[PDB]
Amino acid sequence: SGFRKMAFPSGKVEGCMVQVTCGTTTLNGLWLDDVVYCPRHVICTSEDMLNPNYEDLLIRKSNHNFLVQAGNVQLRVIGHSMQNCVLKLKVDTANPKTPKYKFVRIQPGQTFSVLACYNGSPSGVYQCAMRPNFTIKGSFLNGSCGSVGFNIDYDCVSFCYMHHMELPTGVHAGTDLEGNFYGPFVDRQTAQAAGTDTTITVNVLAWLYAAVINGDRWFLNRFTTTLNDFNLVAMKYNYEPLTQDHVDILGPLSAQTGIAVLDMCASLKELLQNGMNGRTILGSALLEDEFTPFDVVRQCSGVTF
Amino acid sequence: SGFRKMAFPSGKVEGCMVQVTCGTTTLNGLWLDDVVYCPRHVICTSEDMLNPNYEDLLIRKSNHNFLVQAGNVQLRVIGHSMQNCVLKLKVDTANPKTPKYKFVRIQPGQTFSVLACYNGSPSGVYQCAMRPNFTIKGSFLNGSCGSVGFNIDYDCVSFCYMHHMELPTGVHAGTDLEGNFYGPFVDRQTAQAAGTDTTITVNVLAWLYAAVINGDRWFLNRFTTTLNDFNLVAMKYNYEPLTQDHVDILGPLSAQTGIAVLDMCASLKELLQNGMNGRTILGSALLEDEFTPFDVVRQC
Ligand SMILES: O=C(Nc1cncc2ccc(F)cc12)[C@@H]1CCOc2ccc(Cl)cc21
Repeated sequence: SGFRKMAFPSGKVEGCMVQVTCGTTTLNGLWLDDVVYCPRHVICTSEDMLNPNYEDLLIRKSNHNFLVQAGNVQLRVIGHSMQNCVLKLKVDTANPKTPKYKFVRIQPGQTFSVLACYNGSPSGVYQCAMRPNFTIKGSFLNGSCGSVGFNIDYDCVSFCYMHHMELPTGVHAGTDLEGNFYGPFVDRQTAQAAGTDTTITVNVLAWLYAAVINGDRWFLNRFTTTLNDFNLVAMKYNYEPLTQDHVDILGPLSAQTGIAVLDMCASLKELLQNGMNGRTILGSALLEDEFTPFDVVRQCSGVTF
Repeated sequence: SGFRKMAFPSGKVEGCMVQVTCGTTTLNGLWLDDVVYCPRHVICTSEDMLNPNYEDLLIRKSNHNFLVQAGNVQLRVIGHSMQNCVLKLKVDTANPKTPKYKFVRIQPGQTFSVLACYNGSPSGVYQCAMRPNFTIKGSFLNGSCGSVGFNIDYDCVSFCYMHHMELPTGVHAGTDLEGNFYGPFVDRQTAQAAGTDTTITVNVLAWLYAAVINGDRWFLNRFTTTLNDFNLVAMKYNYEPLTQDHVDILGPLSAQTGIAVLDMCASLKELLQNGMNGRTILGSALLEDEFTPFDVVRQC
């Protein structure tokens, strides 16, 4: 029993964290095989971050300008190239700790673990979700850039995020491992604002199934609804639309608990229009939306890595 | 900026997780140097559930009765001894991945990361607090016994917990790495009940300072309180008494934010009286008590 926000074991990723220093800037890099990936803004100065020409700044750099440090060992940079907002530094040594990995771009609502690093050293691991507005509500201080988000499928690490910046509201923005930003963000010091966020509906429903699996049933009602009636209520409360794909994905949880997806939707619909009434679900007074249907199944089944 | 429940990176601990099988029972072990630590209840049969005599059951065991598996490699057990509720299995191979480590017994309110394992394989990592009633509100299924709680402060892993059992309310009980249980619990299937839990007051206050550091000030007030008056109010909301030690520990956060501890205590009194009023503090509609003053400073 019990339900916790649980991250993937970070060991396979810790063996890849390195420190990348370019001039006065020091951030983290991801060392996979003979390549070190890091945010391209590591080559920026104070004037350069205001309006940057990264092709021009990178052309002025040489391999010895990048100081890469894996533990207490300096790696020699033998090449540098840029892929979108990520800098790739070819090194002379392949990382012996390179796990089986893939680079995957995730969709809003999907969750992943973040290994927060400072100076190439892992300091914390937390779980989070790609918000519908493409930000992550992370926990990052100065020096955390280059920290990565990942999932684990069997023995394979899927890298899905690299930290680039913090927005004025304290939320975070970054890219996939190909340097493509999540959201309408650019890697420059300029006025940027995250759009109004919405609740990840399929995730709230999965967390309601997790609560039922853990013995919390007070919110269940005799009612069911249509996907049409439910999405009208969802739009009204700044909740993401629930598609037939989401209903299908929630199928195994619906079968395991005996509560049809549209029946759980009628519970959510009532919870939105009426509230908790001083009650809690899984020790929370708010509806949790950072557990996907797969996270719930994985935690309430005991899948290992 | 931002505030999250954050666990320590679990890599140093993953390299120590092994599977321990004794007869039909399979749980997890912690392999440090040439010793594998695991709950002593791994030697229990269906008959040894209510009243096991562990000294008697262990004496009937031989080294070849314990099957230890590190990855896909079976380790050879060359000795077995018991220290309180933990079984120690001497193996013929020192773990090459053994980190710098210590065994530390923690106090209620203290937080730690849990590496949840099944069959010697790490499946998840989460942050926990030792509740005032000496239980942990974990997330554990059958087979998770032997999963450990730890802190990784500067290079060294401090092991503070080993999972042993789940109580009837779904809360969890375990021991330090010397086999001494946290709480009035025994490793028997006998009727055991966790005492009524209370909120870790010093931790709520630390989390309120984290909220102020992150720009949340709506809950602050112009009031201060005496420590005794705060405690008389707090105890009525099932909160732990705040001692002078707690007030002293909150000192650096008080200095950093310019809000005196007893002034933050008056804001906490008001929050217990009024509730949130639809508002949230650090994205939470409840007062969070699983961040210690040391966690808040570390994260901020
Ligand atoms: O606590 C136990 N099991 C489990 C532990 N942690 C989560 C569990 C979750 C589910 C589950 F089925 C078993 C779980 C076992 C078996 C029940 O009785 C006792 C009594 C004393 C001792 Cl030391 C251990 C146990």
